[PDB]
Amino acid sequence: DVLPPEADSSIMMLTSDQKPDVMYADIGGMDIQKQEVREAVELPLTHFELYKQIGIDPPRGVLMYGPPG
Amino acid sequence: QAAELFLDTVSTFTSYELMDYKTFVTYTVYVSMIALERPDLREKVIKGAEILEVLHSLPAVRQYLFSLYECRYSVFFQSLAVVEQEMKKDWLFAPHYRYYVREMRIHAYSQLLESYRSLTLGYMAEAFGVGVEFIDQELSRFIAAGRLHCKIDKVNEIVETNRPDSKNWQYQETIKKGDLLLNRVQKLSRVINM
Amino acid sequence: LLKLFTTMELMRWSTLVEDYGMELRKGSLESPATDVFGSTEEGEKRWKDLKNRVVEHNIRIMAKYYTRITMKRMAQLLDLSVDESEAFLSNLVVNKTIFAKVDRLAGIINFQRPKDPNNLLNDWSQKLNSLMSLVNKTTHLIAKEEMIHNLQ
Amino acid sequence: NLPKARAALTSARTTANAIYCPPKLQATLDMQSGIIHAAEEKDWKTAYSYFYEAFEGYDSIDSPKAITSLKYMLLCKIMLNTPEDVQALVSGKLALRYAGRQTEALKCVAQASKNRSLADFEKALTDYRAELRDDPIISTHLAKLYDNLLEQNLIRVIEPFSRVQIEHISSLIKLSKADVERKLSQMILDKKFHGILDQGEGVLIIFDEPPVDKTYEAALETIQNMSKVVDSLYNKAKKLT
Repeated sequence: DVLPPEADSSIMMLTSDQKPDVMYADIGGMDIQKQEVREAVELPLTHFELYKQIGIDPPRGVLMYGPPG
Repeated sequence: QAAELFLDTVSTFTSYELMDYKTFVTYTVYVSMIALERPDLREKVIKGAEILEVLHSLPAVRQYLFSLYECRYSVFFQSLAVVEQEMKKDWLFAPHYRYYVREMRIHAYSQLLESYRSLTLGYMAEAFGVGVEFIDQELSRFIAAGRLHCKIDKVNEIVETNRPDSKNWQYQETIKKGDLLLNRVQKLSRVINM
Repeated sequence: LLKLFTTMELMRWSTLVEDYGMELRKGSLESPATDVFGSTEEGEKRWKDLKNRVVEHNIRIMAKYYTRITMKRMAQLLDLSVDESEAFLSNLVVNKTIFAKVDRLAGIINFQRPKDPNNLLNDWSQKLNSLMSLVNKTTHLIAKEEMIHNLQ
Repeated sequence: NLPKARAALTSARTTANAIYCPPKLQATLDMQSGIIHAAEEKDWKTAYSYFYEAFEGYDSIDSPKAITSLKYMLLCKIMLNTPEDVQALVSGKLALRYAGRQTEALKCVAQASKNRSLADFEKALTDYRAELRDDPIISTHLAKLYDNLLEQNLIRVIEPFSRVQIEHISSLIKLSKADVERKLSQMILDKKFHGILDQGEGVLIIFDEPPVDKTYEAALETIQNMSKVVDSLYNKAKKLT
């Protein structure tokens, strides 16, 4: 017999839910920056019928360079 | 499927084959008061963006839409006739307006009898303004056709609900549709072989 | 004091006043009756709060024994009017300490139990619990059968 | 005139991007988008968010125009009662900048939104009647509040004990048959309230009992089984003849 799957593995996840950290309202005045962020965050999270329509396949890639800061 | 294929709304915009889009709004709103259930009835108009501005332009249709959610039965018989005037004078609606009449009544009467287990028809005369002998034969011809099974007491001025469809009669779809089903494979089992 | 807290049952509230009305005259030390019954505005609040101790402690044991009760029987049991009961029915139920279904048309009221949908516990406690005592018969019967047959 | 307001707003859609820099147009258009769309009653939080956008764009402008800007946005917090953005706006450093007389009365109006409490709401209703006049739509803002705050105090009285007399429980709302009990009859329709009334003896009975579990899980699967045999009828008649 295999796993369900799965029992997963060791270590752990989550731990970022303690709150509070930072409010997003700082960029709320622009709306030029948030519009590109709003389309790149919550819509790529869960949305279905909007993709196959336009046909654009959203990438999973996020690469953060530039520190400092 | 009428209103389901009409969900596109302004995405079609206006075309020579789409005639007046405001009239296309009237075609989809008259089917949306039956096929589109009350939770989804208020949802598509209020949450729907492009469809909400075109209905607010017409005070007659928007009234009857919200009055349906307001449940007042005094303005129904008036406003429903205004919709029936358009239903009478429009083509292809001649065969289809007959069942449309009392289907919007039971739609308003569905939520009606679900409210109270014991209801007096004199209290209905208030809202109907004034139903006395009119709803006597009306609601009686609803039960005989299988529409909104209910018990309305005569001369005692009491309406009874029930109907508790959550248990007993809801089981009957299993075996009844399963009779001709299994019967069809009984006969066709004797065919093999010969 | 502790007698009302243990085993409860019923006692006339004036008899409790007979005991706690002498503490005003008791003493030696009158200070326990000073901070409590010596102040007029503080006492009247604690007097009605003393009522909350005696009337709710009945509701606590009665919620265990209901089943059902008539509204008129609650008046003579709580030693007050039916309207004071409705006031004690309203303030205790908003604290949701005891679930109650109160019907004022026929006077039949009750404390809990939630509509009796229960099915499993009706059959399980029947079959499992009770029959365990019924199937344990021959177990300890042959235990005592050895006792009586070894001597006699 | 809503269609004429949107038509004037529609002409501004291509006007904002017509010239080089607005300098402030789309931000003002966002406030205008928080008027007609708010009259459309689309979403309470997004329209309130346009006031936050306009407030970010109202920095370093004429103060009488900025002192009357909080009249609309803080009284918009009155209609919503659940913007969730309460502490974000008013507790930020940008919204605390106005010490003027008119905004100090608005600062407690923004606190009045955090209040609710119909005992207090009906009280401050007279004190804020001056700000009530500046409300763009006076009825709709407080009608959706009063209608929502109605059952807010009703779910308090009906909750503790299961069944209640309908005459006294509707005496706090001051009447029974005309609207309330008809609105309460609509609550069963809206599923917000599970119960049934008694017209003759006047006792409201609440029952959440009658579940649907085993049944729809049976008949609905048999209706699908009707497609198993009918689709197999093609195999049957084809192989035999």
